[PDB]
Amino acid sequence: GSMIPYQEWHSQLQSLYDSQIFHNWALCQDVHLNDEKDGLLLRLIPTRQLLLNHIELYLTYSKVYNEPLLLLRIWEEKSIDGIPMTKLMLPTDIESLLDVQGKFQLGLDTIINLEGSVWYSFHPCDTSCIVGDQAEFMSTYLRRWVSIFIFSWLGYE
Amino acid sequence: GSMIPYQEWHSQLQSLYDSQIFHNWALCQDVHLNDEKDGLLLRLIPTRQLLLNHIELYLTYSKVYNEPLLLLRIWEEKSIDGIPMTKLMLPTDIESLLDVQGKFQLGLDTIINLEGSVWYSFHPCDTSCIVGDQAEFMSTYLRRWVSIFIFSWLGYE
Ligand SMILES: [Hg+2]
Ligand SMILES: [Hg+2]
Repeated sequence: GSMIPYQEWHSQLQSLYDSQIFHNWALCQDVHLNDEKDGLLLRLIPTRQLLLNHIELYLTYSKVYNEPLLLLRIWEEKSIDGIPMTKLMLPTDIESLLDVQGKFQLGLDTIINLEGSVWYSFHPCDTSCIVGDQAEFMSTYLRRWVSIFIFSWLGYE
Repeated sequence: GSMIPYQEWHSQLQSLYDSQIFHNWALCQDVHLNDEKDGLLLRLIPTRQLLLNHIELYLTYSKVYNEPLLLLRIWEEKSIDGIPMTKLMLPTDIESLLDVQGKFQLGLDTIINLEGSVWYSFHPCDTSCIVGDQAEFMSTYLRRWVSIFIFSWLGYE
């Protein structure tokens, strides 16, 4: 693990949102900042290999672990009896959709339930990669975290 | 959170098991150390508020967060059409059982899937109360954690 304090997360999250980085990301359909500005929902544009899908990322702060928490869910279209239908993708399939690159998902399967909605805790790696010995680089934590936890499996380009 | 490295967790867990603190605990039906001595299963004696329940606690280590995880599930006997039957308890009720006495859970509702079994990750609070400050008390740390995460809502006896 790592630690970034909440005040630092809050600030960097607003700064990131303001930067327009997600707004000008061509992948990204729309961006939303929660009321507390604690959290950010990204909706990716329709993707087939990355029968179309729609990917949702909820960027949040875990107050228990003091680290960002990336919540994942995916809408899949599926032909049922010849009829196109939409369902929420099941985790084991999310595990296939992805590893095809980044074959490793860390730790234990973890479903986060948000007011009735089911999300996947996304953990390709240990967030401790992001910090150095002395925490010198704290100011860019979130930005670099984005590169590792998001851009790495969904290319900016 | 307050991180503890796997080496120290592993030692203290095996050490905790040795003290027989769980074996002589009145509430405890049985204690099992997983094959790797990584994790510890506690089955508790039949209770209702402390047709009866059966509570299971799995003490494990998160490599993602470098913190212990208390995994929790509960067998409740319900009377269905007049016939006693058992079921795994729903999280809302696990809350309304624990949450009433009392009284808290931090963060989002987290479900953990172990080889198909469903566990509710139990966080009465952040672990940042357990250590810090050059950590002269690190060695205890699992013992403090047990006091805060387990004995607080169960009661040592
Ligand atoms: Hg990493
Ligand atoms: Hg605490």
